[PDB]
Order: sequence, then structure tokens, then C-alpha cells
Amino acid sequence: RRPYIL
Amino acid sequence: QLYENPYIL
Amino acid sequence: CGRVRDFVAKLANNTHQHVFDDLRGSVSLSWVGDSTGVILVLTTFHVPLVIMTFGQSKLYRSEDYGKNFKDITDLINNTFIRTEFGMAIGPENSGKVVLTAEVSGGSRGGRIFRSSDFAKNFVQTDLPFHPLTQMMYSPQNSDYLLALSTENGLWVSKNFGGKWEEIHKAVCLAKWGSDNTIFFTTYANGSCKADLGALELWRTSDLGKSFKTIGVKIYSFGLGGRFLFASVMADKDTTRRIHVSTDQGDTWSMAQLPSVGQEQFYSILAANDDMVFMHVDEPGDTGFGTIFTSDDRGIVYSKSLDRHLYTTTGGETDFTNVTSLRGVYITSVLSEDNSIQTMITFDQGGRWTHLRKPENSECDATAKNKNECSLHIHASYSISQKLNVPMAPLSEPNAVGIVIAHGSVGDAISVMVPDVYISDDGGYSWTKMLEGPHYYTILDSGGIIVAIEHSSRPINVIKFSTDEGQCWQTYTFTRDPIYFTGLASEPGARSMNISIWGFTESLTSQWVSYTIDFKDILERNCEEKDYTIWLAHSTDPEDYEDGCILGYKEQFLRLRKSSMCQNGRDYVVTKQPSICLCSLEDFLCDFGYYRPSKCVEQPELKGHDLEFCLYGREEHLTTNGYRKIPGDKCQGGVNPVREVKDLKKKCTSNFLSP
Ligand SMILES: *[C@@H]1O[C@H](CO)[C@@H](O[C@@H]2O[C@H](CO)[C@@H](O[C@@H]3O[C@H](CO)[C@@H](O)[C@H](O)[C@@H]3O)[C@H](O)[C@H]2NC(C)=O)[C@H](O)[C@H]1NC(C)=O
Ligand SMILES: *[C@@H]1O[C@H](CO)[C@@H](O[C@@H]2O[C@H](CO)[C@@H](O[C@@H]3O[C@H](CO)[C@@H](O)[C@H](O)[C@@H]3O)[C@H](O)[C@H]2NC(C)=O)[C@H](O)[C@H]1NC(C)=O
Ligand SMILES: *[C@@H]1O[C@H](CO)[C@@H](O)[C@H](O)[C@H]1NC(C)=O
Repeated sequence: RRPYIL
Repeated sequence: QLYENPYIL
Repeated sequence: CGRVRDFVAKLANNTHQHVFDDLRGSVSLSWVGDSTGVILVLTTFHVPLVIMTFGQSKLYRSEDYGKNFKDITDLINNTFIRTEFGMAIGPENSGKVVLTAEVSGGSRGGRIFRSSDFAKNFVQTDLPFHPLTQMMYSPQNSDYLLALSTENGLWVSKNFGGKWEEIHKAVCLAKWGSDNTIFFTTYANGSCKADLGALELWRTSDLGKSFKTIGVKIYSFGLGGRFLFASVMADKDTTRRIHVSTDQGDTWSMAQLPSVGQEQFYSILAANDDMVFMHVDEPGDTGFGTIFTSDDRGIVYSKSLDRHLYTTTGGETDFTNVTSLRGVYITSVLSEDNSIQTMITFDQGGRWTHLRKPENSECDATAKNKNECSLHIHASYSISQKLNVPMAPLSEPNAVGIVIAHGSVGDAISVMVPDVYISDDGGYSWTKMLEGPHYYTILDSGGIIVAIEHSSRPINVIKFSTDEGQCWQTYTFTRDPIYFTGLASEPGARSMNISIWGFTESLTSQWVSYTIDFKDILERNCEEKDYTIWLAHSTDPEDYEDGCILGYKEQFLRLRKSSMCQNGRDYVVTKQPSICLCSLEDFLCDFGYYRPSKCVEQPELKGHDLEFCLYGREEHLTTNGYRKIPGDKCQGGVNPVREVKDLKKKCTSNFLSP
């Protein structure tokens, strides 16, 4: 749920 | 409440 | 009046309930493909963090037309899904499904879950951007997608969302055309807001490799049939006007339509391969306008209907294509006394009139004569005004002649609680189908009509009709009544399954659907004898030209009312055209011509007629006087067209020329 990518 | 799925110029 | 023996037993064992445990939020349904029976149900629920209850994003799948569902949320790794982007379903039976995820604040880009196999398997993909729009499939290639970023960049994927390339950095609007052609507008300074009417319309054919400017000083653009419309702004002025292209922007032409101001709008009401219905907003806060019909070039327009209801800034309009009969459209007009009347055209807007009232119906208090009046139809406008209207009019092209709508019988649209009316001949004659507001669905190309009573209290009964609305039988589909929300059924009106959605009476409510398979109600397949010959548009049976609409007749093979059988999924509407000989009434007046029955040359070119004459292509200025109605297929008879004139010198003869 609501991932973070960079 | 459910959601089963003219151009202005 | 109801010849279905023992229908209860034929339905009881075909009623399939599915309670949706752990559902508390909004619901979206999407059908994935034809003849697949695949339905996706999406929910998204946001909860304050100071509430012990957590959020929720569930995803259910069916493959039996909604009879049973499976919680496949595990396939999207239980991720929050953006409600606004919903479910992006691929074209036709590509089985393409794309869901957009909510990503945490600060991410490099967004991410999507893609499926190319009817939502059996999903894959993650981190995007190089954050989506602003729902991803759009190319009609010619479901593997081709485009989207706008939150930075107003245009991104294109050739591999179904796998890899993305940005092909323009300042885009306002982008659309797919034929053969994977992308049309998009762009801005130079500031934003789409600031460059209102100062946009540039671009086109790419090779998916971003190359471009071509095909219009400047652009307000907006649209696609309809073979027509590409763009509204262009004037110079040292804030008016704009329609220009149109049929070669994808390579060559343009100013339409013979009036220009409009800032607070005015154009609306492409409907467009096919032959022509377009164009609505022009009236100057002022009137809430009405004028309908124009175009020739097959989208260039010459004839006035079709005055005071057409269409609210400010292009809000609600009642304009309805009656899709179950060629040439029929209904809409609302605004009278002088600010009442609303419904009008119907049977010949693609060539002539409008009032709808004939049912033989047995008495007239409203809106009717000044108690014995004489007409039928008026509730549609998008009535619904917006919070009238008790649960559904707009319904018609399906495979159910020939059938039209269903909430209406009222009098001199104007009534605010009273509306009954439901049906026509079987495409709008010529009507009958009260059911008393009181209902939801309705057509199954099996007219073989069955289903109806649910609109109530403020829970219902547990469905109504069906195997004779196109004349006779009805009620079936109790559940022991415990539900608060009805909607009817779902496979697009195309060919299935024999219908789903009744709603929530239980409550201790919190739970979503529930009851799907009914009418396969044992229509236990017999239809045979040749079950069909009759029916001439469409018949008004005068003995007349040699009876049923001639836009040059020709069509005789159908319709299912008999009495014949209780299934048309089948593969059912083909059988019809035979008879080509009528041309009369003058198959021809519209060309530019610079009018008829006070023959088209005669205009003495006064004024208004936008004069504007066209002074700024148009000489090609359109050289008229025959007559031009054949678009879609008209009459052969032989009369032929009043040639090349006689060149109207350029006519209008310029008044001006002094350098
Ligand atoms: C009002 O609704 C009617 C019915 O939906 C529209 O007529 C339909 O128009 C479509 C597109 O032109 C026709 O489909 C076409 O069929 C040919 C095969 O003949 C196919 O090659 C094309 O690719 C396309 O799929 C459809 O047959 C036709 N229905 C009829 C004639 O009963 C009509 O266009 C709508 N009005 C406006 C102004 O759009
Ligand atoms: C109403 O819903 C039911 C599902 O509950 C639909 O049943 C489906 O019917 C199709 C058509 O017969 C079946 O497809 C067929 O599968 C066989 C393989 O055994 C194949 O050889 C055929 O060519 C055809 O593709 C499908 O399996 C079946 N699904 C289920 C779950 O039974 C029914 O079609 C719906 N009614 C209407 C009128 O659409
Ligand atoms: C879900 O998470 C697993 C493990 O982190 C990962 O392998 C998979 O690609 C993710 N997406 C899907 C659709 O399973």
C-alpha cells in the first residue's frame, strides 16, 4: 500500500 | 452507490 | 397476459447470490471483453489515521457473468488504487486491464498494475512520471498507450505500459486517431489556462518520432466520425469558430457556423461517417442553443432545431440517439414560456415534431387541452434537476424499434413522479410500460425486458417481459429485501444474465448482488417461424414510398411478441433495403441557398453566411444550389445538382476592391 520509488 | 464503468469546443 | 408457466422454478435455481464481505466503500464495475463473462469490481476506502479502522482497496473478479466472484486483491499486492483512474480496460477482446496505484508522496513516478489476460495475472510497473489522465488505448493497437503527466508531458508506450517515452513537454489534451495517430494541443508560455485560445495543435503518425503543426491559435479540438474539428480564435478579438479537417489536419476548412464568444460553447452532439449534429450555444445566459446538421464534409450546416436545451458551459443536454432505429433522435427544447417540450426526428434532424401520446393516456395539468397533448421524455436534464428519474432513455441497436423511457403526458415535462413508457417502432407510437419509476434492461436483443421498481425502501422483486413490454410477471428473487443500487449486464444486450446490485438492510450494510440466468425461461431457441416481416418507418401502408427514410426502406425480420424464445448470442438482425427514387426532399440547400420546396439563391448573404463567403474556400463558394442529404441513398429520380455558380464575386461585389 502506497509504495515508494526512486 | 456504485459506478458501473459530447465533445465541447 | 403472461404465458410463462411455472417461471418461479425456472428462476429459483438460476438465481445466484454473492455477498461481498469486507466492503465498506465506493464500487466500480468493468466488463472485460465480449462473451467472456468477466467482471471486475474495484473498491477504494480511505479512513482517518486517528481511527482504529484501516483503509481498504479490494479487487474482485468473476468469469460467469457475475454469478460468483473471487477476491483477487492479492494479485495487486493489496495496494491502494487511485479511484480517479479506475480500471482502464483495453479495446474489444484484448483482455487488457490497467489499474493505477496510489504511490507515497515523494516518489520518482507512479506505478501501474497491468494485465493482458483478462485479469488472471497482474504485473507491476514503476512509471517515469505521475499520471494526470487515465491511460488511453490505441483503437488499432491495444499494446499502444498514452498518458499526460502531472508536469503536462505526453508519454507513449508501445509495449502495454512496460516502457514509456516522453514525446512532448507542454501538452494540454491528447487523443488517439486512426492508425495509431496521436492528436495533441500544446502551450508555449505559462499553462493551458493562460494560453486559452493560443494553443498549437500538433500531430504525430510515427508515435513521437516526428511531428507536424496542423493548427495555431487553438482553443480546443475534437474527433467525430471522419471529422477532426478545431475551434480557432480570432485576431485582436476573443471570438472563436469551428474549422474542420477530413485528412487529419493536412487541409482545413472554415465551417459555415456562427462564431462564438468566451461564454459560449460548441458541442459535437453526435457524429458518424456521414455527418455531424452540431450544437451552438446562444449568446447570453440562456441555457439553450441551435442544432445544426452538416453535409458529408462537415462544412455546410443547415439549421435543424431552435432553442435546443443545453445548460451553461456545456452541462446537461437531453439529446438522445434512438439507436434502435435508423434516423431517430429525441431531445428537449425550451419554449417561450420557459416550459420544456420533447421533440423527435425520424429523418436525422430534417424535421422535428412532438411525440405521439399513448392512446389511453390522459393529459397532465401542464396540458391546456384535457383531451389533446403529447408525450415528453425525462433524460439527463430531468435527472440533474433532482426529479424522481432513475434512468435516462434506453435503446439497443440489436433490439429493433424498442425504446424505453420515463416520461409524462401533457404539454410539457412534468415534475411529477413519472411512469415508464415503451415504444416498439422506434418512437412513432407509445404505451405505458409500467406505472411508477423503474430501472430497466434489455436482454437477448429484445427477447426479455427486465425492470426493477424504484423505491426508497428495500425491494426483493424483479419484473420481466418476454413480449417486449406488453405483459409482465413478477419474481421474488430473495427472501430478505435489499436497498437497490443498480442493474449490471453484459454490454450489447445479447446475454441472458442480469445482475441486481444493492446493499442489505442495516450493524453495517453489506454489498450484495443477485444474478439471474433466464436460460430456462426461454428454454426454446427461436426458429424462422418465430419472426415476422416488419417495414420500419411505416406511416402510410398503401403508399409506394412508405418507409422511405433518407432515400430507402428497410424491412426487418422481428421476433413475434407471442413467440417466447431465445434469439441467441450470435443473433443477426435481418433487414432488406429497398432503394427509393430521389425527390427534391432528398437534397439539402448548398451554401448561399434557401427554400421558402425548391432551393433558391439567397439575395442577402448576412451573418456567418457572409463571413463564410468572405473567408471561405472558393471550392465551397461554387455551389450547385443543391446537395444530397448525408447518408441518403436514393437512386435515380431527380438530380438538381451541377456546378453553375461561383458565389465569391457575389458578396465581394458590394465591397470596393483595391
Ligand atoms: C446513432 O446510432 C446508430 C446506431 O448505433 C448509429 O449507426 C451506426 O453507425 C455505426 C458507425 O457508422 C455503424 O457501424 C459500422 O458498420 C460497418 C458495417 O456496415 C462497419 O464497417 C463500420 O466499421 C462500423 O462498425 C452501424 O452499422 C450503424 N448502425 C445502424 C446503421 O443501424 C449512428 O451513427 C448514430 N448517429 C450518429 C449521428 O452518430
Ligand atoms: C449467462 O452466464 C453463463 C455463465 O454463468 C454463460 O455461460 C457460458 O456460456 C458460454 C457459451 O456456451 C460458454 O462458452 C463455451 O464453452 C465451451 C467449452 O465447454 C466452448 O466449446 C464453446 O465454444 C463456448 O465458448 C461458457 O463456458 C459458459 N460459462 C459458464 C461459467 O458456464 C452464458 O453464456 C450466459 N448467457 C448468455 C445468453 O450470454
Ligand atoms: C508483489 O510483491 C512481490 C514480492 O514483493 C513481487 O515479486 C511482485 O512482483 C509484486 N507484484 C505482483 C503483481 O505480484
